[PDB]
Amino acid sequence: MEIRKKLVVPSKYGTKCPYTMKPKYITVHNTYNDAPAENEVNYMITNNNEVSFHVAVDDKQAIQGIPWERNAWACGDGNGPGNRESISVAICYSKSGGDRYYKAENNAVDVVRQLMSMYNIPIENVRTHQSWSGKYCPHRMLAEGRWGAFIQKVKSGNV
Amino acid sequence: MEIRKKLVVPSKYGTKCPYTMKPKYITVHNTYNDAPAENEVNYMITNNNEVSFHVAVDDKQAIQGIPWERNAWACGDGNGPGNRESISVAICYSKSGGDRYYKAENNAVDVVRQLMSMYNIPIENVRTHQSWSGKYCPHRMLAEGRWGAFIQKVKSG
Amino acid sequence: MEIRKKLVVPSKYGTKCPYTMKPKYITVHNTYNDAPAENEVNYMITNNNEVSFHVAVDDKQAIQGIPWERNAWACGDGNGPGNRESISVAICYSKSGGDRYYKAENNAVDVVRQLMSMYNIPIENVRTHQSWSGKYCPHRMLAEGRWGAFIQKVKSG
Ligand SMILES: [Zn+2]
Ligand SMILES: [Zn+2]
Ligand SMILES: [Zn+2]
Repeated sequence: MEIRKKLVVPSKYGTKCPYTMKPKYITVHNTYNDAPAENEVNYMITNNNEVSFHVAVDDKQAIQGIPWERNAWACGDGNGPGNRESISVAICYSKSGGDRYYKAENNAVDVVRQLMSMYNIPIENVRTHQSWSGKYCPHRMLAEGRWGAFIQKVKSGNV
Repeated sequence: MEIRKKLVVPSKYGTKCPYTMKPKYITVHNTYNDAPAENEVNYMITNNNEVSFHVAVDDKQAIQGIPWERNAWACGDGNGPGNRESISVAICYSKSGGDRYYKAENNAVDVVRQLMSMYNIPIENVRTHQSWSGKYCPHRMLAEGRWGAFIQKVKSG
Repeated sequence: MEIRKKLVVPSKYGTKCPYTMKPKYITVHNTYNDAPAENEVNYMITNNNEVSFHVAVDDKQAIQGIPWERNAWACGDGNGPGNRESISVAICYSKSGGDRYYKAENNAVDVVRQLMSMYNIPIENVRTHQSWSGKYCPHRMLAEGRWGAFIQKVKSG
């Protein structure tokens, strides 16, 4: 699917994405919220907190807020490989789940595949936020045990 | 056992428990300190740190510092299910362990069971702090491998 | 091998080692850099950052910057057992890796064993940074699953 652009202004780089990056991993997240990707992104590029992610994906679209080759602060691991080498994808509507979320998860499969192809990132380098810092994210994918299936679709699904 | 109330004042909600909450999980901690519940709570409800927990439990009593239906900042998972959907129970005297701590842990079984019954929280929703953010808490229960037995006690009594 | 004592001046202890410590655990890290043990330590002692580790090791030498019997902030567990009860050992060249790092790791096994027999720290008390805070460290070791073999080398020699 087409990944919509809505990057943060270069003037906030020092706050949202100060460092350049050579993508080597893709980190999947759940927002633990029920807001659309546009809202999630818009908020992330407007507030002045050192919190960010590359792309938000909901049941309808994918919107990019941080240049792919600049780091984001979403893996909570300081300057570890999480925040300094991975591209973060945030799946919307996970708080309450429902068709909206499962639809957004399917779109996220698309996004991860494009990113893997785009930066030549292998399937084994597709990770959960939890693998980097220990935080329970993506909470819904973890609690429902959907990670394994998500991975196989990205890996060999014809979607 | 009775859970005494020594709640934070309303004016400090924005810092200690800014959000209403619908209990879905119970998170167990170890304070890594050798102070009684009254001290742990008195300190937590008075200082101005955005750090808090619902109830402290020692070898003698159980004291609640935050309303059960308001979040607490004890899971370090920011705005995740840990800090927004679980009630935090802290077991005292874990720092040195001993009888005082074991008695406190057993009392915690009862407190946890009371919370489960009160908000119909299944046994599978009784979690450790570590499961939410990775911190080594409850340190003593994890170190001495007492979590399994804990769950069983809570399951029966 | 021999560990130098490029220890930070006692005047900076208040930030690198402001707490007396009784060594009970050993935490192994991965610098996530391509700099030698000399520069790592020499750096960690210059800046007045609230970050520090006890000893760094590379394919060449092993250097100590923080007194063994004093705490060091490197496990990111606030004031928990990780930071207040363990000796942090940082292995260099984890970023790029290669012969340097691998040789640096074999050396680290020597440093660990020395610390153990010196402070009677049992093999089960040799942990990763990850076990304390959930952080992915030592990254390369974990990525390559070299930990299980590491603990075995510490046992033997
Ligand atoms: Zn996340
Ligand atoms: Zn805890
Ligand atoms: Zn580390």
